[PDB]
Amino acid sequence: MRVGIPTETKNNEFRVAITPAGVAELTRRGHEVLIQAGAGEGSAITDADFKAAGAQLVGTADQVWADADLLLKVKEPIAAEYGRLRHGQILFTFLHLAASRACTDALLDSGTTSIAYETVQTADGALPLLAPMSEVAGRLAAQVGAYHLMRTQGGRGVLMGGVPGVEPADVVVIGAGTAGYNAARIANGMGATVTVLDINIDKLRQLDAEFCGRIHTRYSSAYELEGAVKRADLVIGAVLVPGAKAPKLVSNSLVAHMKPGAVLVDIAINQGGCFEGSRPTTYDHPTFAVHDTLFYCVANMPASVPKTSTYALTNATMPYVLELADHGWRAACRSNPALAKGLSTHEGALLSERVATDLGVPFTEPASVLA
Amino acid sequence: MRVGIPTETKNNEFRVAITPAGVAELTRRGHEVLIQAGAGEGSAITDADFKAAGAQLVGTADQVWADADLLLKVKEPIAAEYGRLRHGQILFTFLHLAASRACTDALLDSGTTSIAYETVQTADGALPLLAPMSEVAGRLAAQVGAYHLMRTQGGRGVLMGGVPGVEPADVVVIGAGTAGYNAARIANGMGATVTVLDINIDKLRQLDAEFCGRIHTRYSSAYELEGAVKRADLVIGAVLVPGAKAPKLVSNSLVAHMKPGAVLVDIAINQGGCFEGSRPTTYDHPTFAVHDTLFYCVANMPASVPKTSTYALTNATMPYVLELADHGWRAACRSNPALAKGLSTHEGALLSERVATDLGVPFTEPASVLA
Amino acid sequence: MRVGIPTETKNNEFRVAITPAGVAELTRRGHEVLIQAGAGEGSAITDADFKAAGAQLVGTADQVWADADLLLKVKEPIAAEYGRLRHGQILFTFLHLAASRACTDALLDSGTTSIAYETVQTADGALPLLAPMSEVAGRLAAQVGAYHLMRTQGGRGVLMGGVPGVEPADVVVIGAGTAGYNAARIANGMGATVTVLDINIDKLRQLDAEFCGRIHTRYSSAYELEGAVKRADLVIGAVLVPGAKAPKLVSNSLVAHMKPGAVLVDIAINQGGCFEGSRPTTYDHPTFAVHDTLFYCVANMPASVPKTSTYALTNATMPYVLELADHGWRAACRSNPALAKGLSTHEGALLSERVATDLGVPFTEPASVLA
Amino acid sequence: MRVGIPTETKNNEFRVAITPAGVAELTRRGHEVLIQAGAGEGSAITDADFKAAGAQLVGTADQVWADADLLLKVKEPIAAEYGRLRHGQILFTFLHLAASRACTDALLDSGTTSIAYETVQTADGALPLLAPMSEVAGRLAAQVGAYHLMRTQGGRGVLMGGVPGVEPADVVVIGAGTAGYNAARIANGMGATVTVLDINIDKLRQLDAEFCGRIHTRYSSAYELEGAVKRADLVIGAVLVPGAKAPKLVSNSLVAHMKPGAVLVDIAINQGGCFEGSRPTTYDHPTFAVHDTLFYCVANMPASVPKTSTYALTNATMPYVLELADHGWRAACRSNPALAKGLSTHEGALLSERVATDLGVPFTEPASVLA
Ligand SMILES: NC(=O)C1=CN([C@@H]2O[C@H](COP(=O)(O)OP(=O)(O)OC[C@H]3O[C@@H](n4cnc5c(N)ncnc54)[C@H](O)[C@@H]3O)[C@@H](O)[C@H]2O)C=CC1
Ligand SMILES: NC(=O)C1=CN([C@@H]2O[C@H](COP(=O)(O)OP(=O)(O)OC[C@H]3O[C@@H](n4cnc5c(N)ncnc54)[C@H](O)[C@@H]3O)[C@@H](O)[C@H]2O)C=CC1
Ligand SMILES: NC(=O)C1=CN([C@@H]2O[C@H](COP(=O)(O)OP(=O)(O)OC[C@H]3O[C@@H](n4cnc5c(N)ncnc54)[C@H](O)[C@@H]3O)[C@@H](O)[C@H]2O)C=CC1
Ligand SMILES: NC(=O)C1=CN([C@@H]2O[C@H](COP(=O)(O)OP(=O)(O)OC[C@H]3O[C@@H](n4cnc5c(N)ncnc54)[C@H](O)[C@@H]3O)[C@@H](O)[C@H]2O)C=CC1
Repeated sequence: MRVGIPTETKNNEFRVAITPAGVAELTRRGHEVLIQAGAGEGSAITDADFKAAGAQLVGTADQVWADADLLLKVKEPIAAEYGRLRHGQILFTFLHLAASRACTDALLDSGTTSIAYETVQTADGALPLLAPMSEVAGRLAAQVGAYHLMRTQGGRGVLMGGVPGVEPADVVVIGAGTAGYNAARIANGMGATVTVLDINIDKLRQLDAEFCGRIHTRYSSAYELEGAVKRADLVIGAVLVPGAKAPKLVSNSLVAHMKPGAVLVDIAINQGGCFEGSRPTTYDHPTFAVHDTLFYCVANMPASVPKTSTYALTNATMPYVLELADHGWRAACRSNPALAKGLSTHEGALLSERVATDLGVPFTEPASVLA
Repeated sequence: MRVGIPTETKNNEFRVAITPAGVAELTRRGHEVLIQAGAGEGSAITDADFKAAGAQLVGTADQVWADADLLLKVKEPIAAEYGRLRHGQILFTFLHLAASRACTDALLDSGTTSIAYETVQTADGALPLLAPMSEVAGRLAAQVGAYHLMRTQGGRGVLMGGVPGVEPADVVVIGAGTAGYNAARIANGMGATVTVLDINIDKLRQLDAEFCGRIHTRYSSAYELEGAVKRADLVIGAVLVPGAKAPKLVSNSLVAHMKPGAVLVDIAINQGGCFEGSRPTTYDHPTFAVHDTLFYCVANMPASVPKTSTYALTNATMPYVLELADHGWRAACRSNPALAKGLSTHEGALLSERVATDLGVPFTEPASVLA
Repeated sequence: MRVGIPTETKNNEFRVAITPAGVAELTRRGHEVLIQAGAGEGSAITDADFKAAGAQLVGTADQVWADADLLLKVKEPIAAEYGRLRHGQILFTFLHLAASRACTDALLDSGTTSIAYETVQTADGALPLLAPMSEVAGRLAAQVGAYHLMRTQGGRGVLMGGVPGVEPADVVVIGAGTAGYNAARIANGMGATVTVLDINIDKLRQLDAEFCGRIHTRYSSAYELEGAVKRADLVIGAVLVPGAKAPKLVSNSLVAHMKPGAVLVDIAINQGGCFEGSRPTTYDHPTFAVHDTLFYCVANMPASVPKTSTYALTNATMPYVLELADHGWRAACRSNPALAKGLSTHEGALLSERVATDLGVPFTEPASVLA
Repeated sequence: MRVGIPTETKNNEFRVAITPAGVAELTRRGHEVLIQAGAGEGSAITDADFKAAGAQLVGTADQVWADADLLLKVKEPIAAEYGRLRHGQILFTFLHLAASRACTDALLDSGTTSIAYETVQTADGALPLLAPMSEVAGRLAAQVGAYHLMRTQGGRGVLMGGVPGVEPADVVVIGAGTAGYNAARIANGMGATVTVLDINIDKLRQLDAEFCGRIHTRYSSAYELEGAVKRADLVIGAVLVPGAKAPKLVSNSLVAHMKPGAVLVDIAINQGGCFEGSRPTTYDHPTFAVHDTLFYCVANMPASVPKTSTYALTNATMPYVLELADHGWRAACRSNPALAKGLSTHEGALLSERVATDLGVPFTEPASVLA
């Protein structure tokens, strides 16, 4: 089949959905790869590098979309991409539908087959394609939090790890999953006092073991959450129920009680945000004021470190890309229950139950379109 | 005596040279404290907080300078402050004269007694007043380096500590002193691969012990330095001979061989900078391009975290402030050889030998004006 | 000469001032060793073990004191021992005179040569004979603090290191010296949140390095001390100016603001105690209430672990014992400036300056009785 | 339904089975909560705090028992509570029936529905309601062991972590589960030399990884066990087969070979004890001599740190409490196989197989009374 990779068009989205090695593996298996010129330049993969690997370098975005049977993107389609979505085409990318009705509508109306990176889930309930992006996001969250805590950035003017004799930043991380563990670890590495909350005690028990008590763990009860946030120089929001709109855990009213110049980073923004006052920002304009605090809500965080994130992503996605290309979406999903869990849309039907309940929209069973 | 503390006027300089507790201790010992209104507002010390402690809150900068017997600043005097410097007044602040002729000339022409925070040196050769600022600078260097390595900041687009399976940033720190140790430690905390160079093997042996080999140490030979730099995603410049103009260790020619998008942070900028292509920058305009790299050269780095740095600084300086105010500069310097080593100017005479050799200007013996 | 070691008679004092190996080394050098029967039974050194090594096992305490030229004790003489002190005898033991007038008076009236373990001081200002006892005391402080924080002991009923999800004990250690470093280290080992204060920034910088920021360090300003204490579940008092009465750093008024059931351990009790409400307690009756808190003030803490402390002590003291016995106090002190600094009393003369100022009693120069 | 929480009456039992937040969540779901006055005072939850949350504060224990449909306790019923057990009432608490026939008899004769915290078991075989109590018990075991090792407590008089130059305590932990891992970790934190034995090599492999070899691991063969114990200053007994009477692993005969003053802490005492010579003690009288050793056998260890343990417990139990209250025991157990595994007694029938074999008493299948 034809596998197409367009240039990413989201704000400051420098990643790409495939690397030369993946292009070379596709063409070894007798597949046709088409790639928009420049598509990899943000990740420092040239058109030449792609050409060498076996790719057909095309001049226009509209051509890739129209030709490609399997389409590989990093981010969700945006407004100007809605007109590109076809029928009988397989879209494989991050989707975050629970967070956007306007996007979900487009995939349904065009009737395209779509599977979502972020809902591919292995038997043990782990999400192996979101994982490395959560990894990148958690780590960015800490340094980005550190940076915006500088007075010069409008923030409070506390240094992350203090210096001997002078107290370090107080960091609160909500969620002990991949993103939250990774944020806590970097922030702790910067010398910050870190507290992680979660409703899953096992997650905290893991964190208690790994850092031998150096990262504080609190059960995410209303009482403990409120107290932590009221105290925090920096709050990082990192919760998730797989493929569901984030719950609202930090109210605007709570934010009014916070230290002036506190920074809040809502990693969960891509799935709705878990702060009441969050709204999607972009790398160009990353922050906005709420009360006396600074909010940071970039939905494509990994985008600023494409050398790292492009390879982190594609290391994980390729085995799944190969199976789609080799066997087609129906057979691939039939042979892989983890791939199947990612099925989002097919011919005007929404195949995720969770996303159907969050949007208030008709759900149809996945196993029903797999026979 | 009268002890005056003006508002800082350097770019984004949010620090102050005294805190309430210091004001309170001065007034217990029967001293008169005068403070420019707003002088502490950047460090979140109100005029009221200062009032409460025993300070006379004055409306203008020109009055403090004119009244104050002992004058306490954080940074060196700048152009618009040159007209404030008097005779028979003691100036106590960061000076960095080896790096500025125009500043040094002003102190000599005004005929003012000046001691420099950064050349106060104990018996073991440590600089206990520079120390905490080096601590803050080192730690800022790492996070600031992390931030500017993001593609969105023009940098290379590598994440500091990578993510599992994908290589972390390569960080090279030149100098194993206070700043460099602290830079290495935060950088290493962020998951970066860190290499520290120094011409003092002892310093590296300390670093090798503390992190049990996790921070790489290389003897700063021409060979090892050039190889480290050529390989680095981020170079942090942190060298010092006490009170002397920095040596030029990284040539512009070397920088041309570096990875495009590499960031270079010259902590040593305040003492001339140890990169050949360095020039003083500010928090407003922190970075300039040199070849295909990005340079960061802020001479007052600690300014962005006054909540941390103001207290770090004043924790250290007060015991010395008290001795100056209690006994006057001549007796204080006679009783404290560590205070003495800070003597810079008195009545048109330059009293530091090193600063005299770096500027090519007449040196006069300190012990000669102390009798 | 004759070297005598009495049984310790202080409350629960299970230590002894010599071990078999030390007895054996004394007798090799042609010295006569006399030891009160049972003197080592608390440290599990039998009369037989002592016999075997070369000691004359004597039946009574009064005989040892009367015969012995050099007398080796662990603790200071107590009331019933005051009648034992002779002229021309060298007493070598812990003294803590700055804290007891009635003890100091006894040494002056008896006219005895006395050197104090705890004021023997090397060139770098370290106290190598107090050191290991501070080590034992610091480590005891943490576990003893842990134990008395249990509700069943009257304390607050918080567990030292919490458990995942639930906050650990908040421990505040005042002083970053030997005792305080060791207290902080064990406490932190137990999972407690530890904060160390000190007026010597260097000491905190060492602590910040060693535990890589995991033990919090605060500069011991009035502001920071009061805030730490008000917050602490357990405060450990560990300050010292060599051989001087402890300064009073925690007032009774402050203690009234503390969490009910907080425990306070004043390691410094032996030198006066650094808590205002402290008074010497014993192992039998270790704790008294002050306000809604519980105080622990045992002046001979190491006594409860003689198997550890006896050898810790004697490991350190022997080289000094040998020099005393070999050359006599006058020649030994002339050849060792570190031994010299321990001189306390000789023939009715108080030879420590600091102890003279704390007691308000006539001081006489050490070097004057060494010629 | 009515959910009742009596005051705990066991020796020094300061915990409570519910906290305000849990009371508030129950009353939100339309349930009636009754709480014996004073029931929470040991955990510092006032009657007022409970009232505010929505609880009906009742004066007497007999009323709660009689009214409550779901009854929440921390510990097992004791002699004076046997007369309180009703029919058609759900008891939810720690039970430890394999260890007490007299208790098991009462639940059977009264015919009460009972589920046990300690046998609630998730699919992966983990016991999530015992877990946090094992956590608390392990950590207490180490400090309690440290304390009783002091000479003054009758113990051997070795300090846990020694001091430089002098050997630390030798600690042997039998069982690498939750309690044993937590004991080893605290003891290691105190500087003790720790050895953990287990018949499950994976458990030891986990411990070998976490502490990177610093905690010694030995396969719990007869040979290795004997040798460790013979050498130990402190032995902590921490084994378990879920809901079964502990195996006897340390014979009285072995104890005769041990160092005099050695302390043995049998955490497993609540399930019979794994030391041959153990017998239930209480916080009032915690220890008894066996041979030349000191045994410590408190069955309600977590009781002395109720601030920690009450919240540790209820954090875990509440989700299960809510399900019982919402749906009743039959439906709740039907929807939750982990809840179901806790079923102990119903209408005169013993529903645990393990407890039936240990007691030698008729077992009846759980699934049989769930239809
Ligand atoms: N902005 C960006 O560029 C990126 C955002 N993300 C987002 O980060 C979020 C976290 O992702 P992961 O860490 O992989 O998920 P995860 O499942 O690894 O972690 C989420 C954790 O939050 C906890 N949690 C759920 N509900 C909670 C509540 N009410 N209170 C407290 N804790 C709660 C869960 O127990 C879970 O462990 C996701 O929403 C993901 O979409 C991920 C990558 C990049
Ligand atoms: N930008 C800012 O805001 C601040 C800048 N600084 C600057 O940071 C610099 C370093 O300060 P500290 O770490 O306190 O000094 P330090 O003395 O602690 O460390 C400097 C180290 O550089 C080493 N060094 C000297 N010559 C060298 C050579 N040719 N090659 C390799 N290594 C060499 C020395 O051996 C020494 O260990 C100073 O120039 C200081 O003024 C300090 C504080 C703030
Ligand atoms: N109860 C017992 O059985 C024992 C008690 N001790 C006592 O422990 C105390 C501490 O001993 P070490 O740790 O060896 O002394 P050290 O000299 O190692 O440490 C004392 C520390 O307290 C600091 N300090 C002094 N004044 C201060 C102030 N105003 N505020 C804050 N910090 C201040 C010093 O800078 C020093 O670092 C001594 O009084 C000693 O006699 C020692 C052994 C046993
Ligand atoms: N006294 C108190 O207050 C408390 C007592 N406990 C008791 O602590 C005990 C341990 O509990 P957990 O650590 O949660 O159980 P666990 O299952 O986490 O740990 C027990 C470990 O012992 C090992 N083991 C079993 N048989 C063995 C044998 N013959 N030789 C060597 N190792 C063996 C198992 O492999 C298991 O890993 C339980 O009996 C529990 O009831 C728990 C909490 C409080």
